[PDB]
Amino acid sequence: SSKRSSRSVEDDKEGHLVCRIGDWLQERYEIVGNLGEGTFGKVVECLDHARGKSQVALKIIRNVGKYREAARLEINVLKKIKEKDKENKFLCVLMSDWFNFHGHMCIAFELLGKNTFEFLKENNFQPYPLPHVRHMAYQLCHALRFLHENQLTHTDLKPENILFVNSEFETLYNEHKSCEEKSVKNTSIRVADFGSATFDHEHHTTIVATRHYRPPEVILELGWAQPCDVWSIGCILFEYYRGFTLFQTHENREHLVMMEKILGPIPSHMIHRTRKQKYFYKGGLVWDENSSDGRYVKENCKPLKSYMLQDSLEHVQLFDLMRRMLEFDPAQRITLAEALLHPFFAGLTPEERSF
Ligand SMILES: CC(C)(C)c1ccc(C(=O)Nc2cn3cc(-c4cn[nH]c4)ccc3n2)cn1
Repeated sequence: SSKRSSRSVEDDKEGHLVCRIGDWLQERYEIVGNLGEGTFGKVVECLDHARGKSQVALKIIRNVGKYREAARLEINVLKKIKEKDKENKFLCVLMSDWFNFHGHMCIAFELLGKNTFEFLKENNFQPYPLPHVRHMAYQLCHALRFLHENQLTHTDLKPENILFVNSEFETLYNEHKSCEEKSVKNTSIRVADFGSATFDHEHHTTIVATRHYRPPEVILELGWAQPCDVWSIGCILFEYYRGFTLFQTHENREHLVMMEKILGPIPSHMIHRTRKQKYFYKGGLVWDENSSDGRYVKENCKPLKSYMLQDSLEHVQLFDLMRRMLEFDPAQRITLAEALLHPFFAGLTPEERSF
């Protein structure tokens, strides 16, 4: 029952709210499922009884100062998004509620489906069809162009943070002894997890983004802003298109070498300005071509265009846009306002353009 459950409360020794499916918060939210967990706290599915038993994802943050403070910044970002998107058309998760529950910052969102990584994984890493890549690309450019116009940078764009509104799939094939081939029915997406998002005027965390989606200006500690997100989007599109990461690495020097092999030479001014001088000698990346890693990189990391699966116009257009997103110099990198005008998006329907 709502009133009794909501007042009966304790934490565990790590500052997690002790709760289970069936518990209530705010005499309003009934926990009905688990959605995920991290060092931050937990995400639970709730029914929102004050809004017709509608389904929400509720983030319950640990009772630890560092996480509480971080969550307040996240709420500030979500408030701005909500203030600026009155028609719910810019595709960034809209926070439906937030509150402090006995020290636990709680943030409610309308419930979405599987994220784009999980869907890819459940499709045995077989890639999204080009029209799906195109529609998702358009939506990402649209969403982040909006964020960028509001002096915000997401900083942690990755397939895990892009969620389908509805992840129901169709089966294309299911042959004996092979994985089922699946396609999502509706490619409408939302950008989630504003827990790292930063306003222009705020302290900028130095090392942002998840490895694979991290731009060279971040690795080289040259300062970052909105172009960071554009690089991440380019990496995401490649991964949607091929099903594997563009930069499968876990170390800076190797990562930079991969960038050079795939994209061309790093601009000398970026090398001249980086405090990460140890990665370079006489202006060039330190790299042994003949080592085990040298061989993996030489055999696996080829010029970007080599990864095209077809030679037709729409594929060429995708790769042109991707290369513009993957410009080394963040000052030269395409902006999302410009990306939305790219000819790759001529291939959309007057339907895929409705948000
Ligand atoms: C039925 C099945 C296909 C198994 C299913 C249903 C729901 C989910 C799910 O996980 N839904 C889900 C997670 N969410 C996280 C946020 C969020 C925003 N910022 N941070 C975190 C917002 C909405 C949101 N919805 C996954 N699978």
